[PDB]
Amino acid sequence: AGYSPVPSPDNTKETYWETKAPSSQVLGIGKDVSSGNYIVASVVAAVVGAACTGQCIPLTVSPNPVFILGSFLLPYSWALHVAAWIQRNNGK
Amino acid sequence: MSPSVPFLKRPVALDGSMVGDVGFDPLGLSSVGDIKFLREAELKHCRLAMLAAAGSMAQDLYTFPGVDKVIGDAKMTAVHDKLVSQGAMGQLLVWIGFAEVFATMALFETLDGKRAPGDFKFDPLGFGKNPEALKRYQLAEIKNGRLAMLGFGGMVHGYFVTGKGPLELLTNF
Amino acid sequence: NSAAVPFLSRPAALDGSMVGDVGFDPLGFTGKYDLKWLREAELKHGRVAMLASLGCLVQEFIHLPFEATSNPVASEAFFQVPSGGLWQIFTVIGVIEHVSNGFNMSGSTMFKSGRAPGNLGFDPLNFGKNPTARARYELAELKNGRLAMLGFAGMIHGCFITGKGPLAALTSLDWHQ
Ligand code: CLA
Ligand code: KC2
Ligand SMILES: CC1=C(C#C/C(C)=C/C=C/C(C)=C/C=C/C=C(C)/C=C/C=C(\C)C#CC2=C(C)C[C@@H](O)CC2(C)C)C(C)(C)C[C@H](O)C1
Ligand SMILES: CC1=C(C#C/C(C)=C/C=C/C(C)=C/C=C/C=C(C)/C=C/C=C(\C)C#CC2=C(C)C[C@@H](O)CC2(C)C)C(C)(C)C[C@H](O)C1
Repeated sequence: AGYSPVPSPDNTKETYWETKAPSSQVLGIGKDVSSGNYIVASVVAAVVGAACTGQCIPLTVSPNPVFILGSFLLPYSWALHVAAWIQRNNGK
Repeated sequence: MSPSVPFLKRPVALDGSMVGDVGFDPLGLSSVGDIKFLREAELKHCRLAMLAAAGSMAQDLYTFPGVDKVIGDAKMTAVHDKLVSQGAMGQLLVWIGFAEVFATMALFETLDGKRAPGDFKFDPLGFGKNPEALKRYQLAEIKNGRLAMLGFGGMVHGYFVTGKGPLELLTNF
Repeated sequence: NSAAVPFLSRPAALDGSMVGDVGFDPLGFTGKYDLKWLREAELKHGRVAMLASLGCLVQEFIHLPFEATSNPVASEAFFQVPSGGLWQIFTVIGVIEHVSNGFNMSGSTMFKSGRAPGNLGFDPLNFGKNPTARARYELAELKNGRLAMLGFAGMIHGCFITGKGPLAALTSLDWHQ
């Protein structure tokens, strides 16, 4: 009980949730984004990332930087669709 | 609502307070992040792009003595590439980086609420002392900067397509 | 709120007490370090740089009779001159630092005695008799020391690039390249 208080970063909120979905503070800067916005973002990100990955699957000695960058949208789309769910079930 | 896009709801973040606010955010990019940060970025882009457009025209019209020898027939990004080797772009980068470190301090102040976005207290000639004149000037600055972003995009991409600077292109087409 | 950077808040430490303060500390060094130590460092740098800039300018024109001391370029002179003399200068400078500070020469110990920053007691001719005169001079020492820091930096770098002395490089600017 004599342990020193644990320092945490500024503006650290309570994100623990036993509800159906988290509190939308889990999404940080994107907490106010709409569920429809997240859905469209996830679909667009998935399509663009899949296309840019296919444009690089037989990787050459000189891959395109824009295709490399856009390939990172496929992992991004997962987070986006998870957020869409969270924001749909948080009321938005 | 959304006067700009009449079939969409007014953006939640945009309440119409800021200059040049016509409720334009169809994709809802103001919801993500802080609107003060986005306004600082927008004004930075506005000023930089209108300087860039005026510079494109002025480089097309006039060139400083002895620059023709260094750059040959290069225009626009060709001039950029030619003078990176020379070192002019390096010096510009050094000095702009100095100014941008201080602008980083300014942005940190803005996010804390101390500084209005895009306000660096730069008013040597004293224009805008009168509040109404300052408001008019702010709206004109935002509108001209947006027009200039679009104009510089058009100029650079017209150079890409044709290889001709803005006014040299306009002369012949 | 800062006289020098009007779009930034005034540094908390800088309140106009010390001469030469125009509220210029954009990076917040004063908050992290002792302002007295910072001023001591500033004045030491300015004095060394003033002496250095005058040294380069006088060197390029006036030389000692010996060959080893006949290099118009200061950077090349540093290596042409005997190393024993340079190390003697180093040791004498170390002794002067030791004595002038009083052996208390550290962030925590230098100002235990309470001497004002930049005051090592060196006023042989007693030119500080008049308080008003001392004040303005105090600012000049600062302004001129800052100017000399920047000027000597320019001199040495322009001696690296051109390979000539300060004024020779200034007057031999290559306008046609
Ligand atoms: C090493 C030299 C040095 C030192 C120790 C100081 C110390 C001080 N100055 Mg500064 N000053 C200097 C050089 C120095 N100055 C020079 C050369 C100038 C002329 C431009 C000034 C001009 C000046 C003014 C006008 C004022 C001060 C003030 C102050 C005080 C408060 C600000 C502060 O904390 O600065 C501490 C600063 C440093 C320790 C320097 C840090 C350097 C960083 C780490 C790297 C810099 C790299 C490079 C040189 C920058 C350009 C990079 C480029 C390539 C992009 C403090 C006592 C204020 C005052 O009087 O307060 C009482 C004040 O109003 N100074
Ligand atoms: C008014 C201000 C001014 C500006 C802002 C400016 C900017 C630039 C830039 C931009 C970054 C470059 C890259 C550049 C390059 C060259 N300048 Mg130039 N310059 C200015 C003025 C003069 C004057 C008066 C002269 C001159 C010259 C040369 C020569 C020599 C070539 C050679 O002789 O082979 C070259 C290569 C001399 C010359 O030849 O002029 C016929 C000459 O007398 N410049 N100049
Ligand atoms: C604020 C302030 C000051 C200041 C200042 C300064 C220096 C202010 C400078 C303001 C500037 C330089 C404004 C430039 C605006 C340019 C625009 C809108 C360009 C549009 C181009 C278009 C639409 C285009 C195009 C085109 C396209 C796309 C295709 C091309 O083939 C050609 C074509 C042309 C047809 C001062 C000094 C007074 C002091 C005061 O105390 C503080
Ligand atoms: C302590 C004390 C006393 C004292 C004293 C003394 C001895 C005081 C001595 C003070 C001195 C020597 C001050 C020197 C300042 C020099 C400056 C500012 C140089 C700037 C150069 C620049 C900007 C430059 C440059 C240049 C560059 C970069 C590139 C070059 O190619 C061109 C160029 C040259 C233009 C006394 C004896 C009265 C006793 C009293 O009790 C108090």
